[PDB]
Amino acid sequence: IIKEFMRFKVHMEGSVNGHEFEIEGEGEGRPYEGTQTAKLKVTKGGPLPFAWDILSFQFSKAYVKHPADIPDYLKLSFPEGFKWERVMNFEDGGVVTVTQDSSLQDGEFIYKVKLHGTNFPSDGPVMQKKTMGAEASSERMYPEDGALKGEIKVRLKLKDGGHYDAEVKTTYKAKKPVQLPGAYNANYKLDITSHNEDYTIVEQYERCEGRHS
Repeated sequence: IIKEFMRFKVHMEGSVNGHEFEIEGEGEGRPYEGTQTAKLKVTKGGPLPFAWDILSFQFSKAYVKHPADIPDYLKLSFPEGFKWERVMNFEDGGVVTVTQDSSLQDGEFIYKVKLHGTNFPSDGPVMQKKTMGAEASSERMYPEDGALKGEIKVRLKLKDGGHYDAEVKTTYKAKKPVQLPGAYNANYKLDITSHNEDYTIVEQYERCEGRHS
């Protein structure tokens, strides 16, 4: 059962342009309201020599507000949970892939994330830490191959004005047969609410809701 108030624990193992790191975090939210907050700590390989923003999106689709007529496929997947795999193709050739496992243990969501980032130019906004958060985006959700798929055009803001984009494609798959919905949009807004100087401690907030096309 997905309660009104839920905590989660996350562990990420990653590598960006060869730089290895581990992140440990915890968060909380209101799964039926579509709101959540997380506190992330770089536990290995800190400080990171790249933009935190490429990581921010990988830290929770069980906290998406759904209208009653759209089956909440990823909430229904629990206690077993679900798995997701993502590819983010950046406009300057940088590529990120993420594999994730979500489960429910002792009344809390447990997230296990693996991330690879490569081919970011040495002089690009990611490696030069020139990003300044993300614009609100809309993910186009649609069923296919017995899984839920999502497509997003992510727009990262640049510190001196201007944008830095990526094409994001994700597959979300429940660990048991649970009701897949028809096509729809999930509107996101993700904010970095606070960080220390070298981004080794970061707090994020997110609000997401599913809407009919």
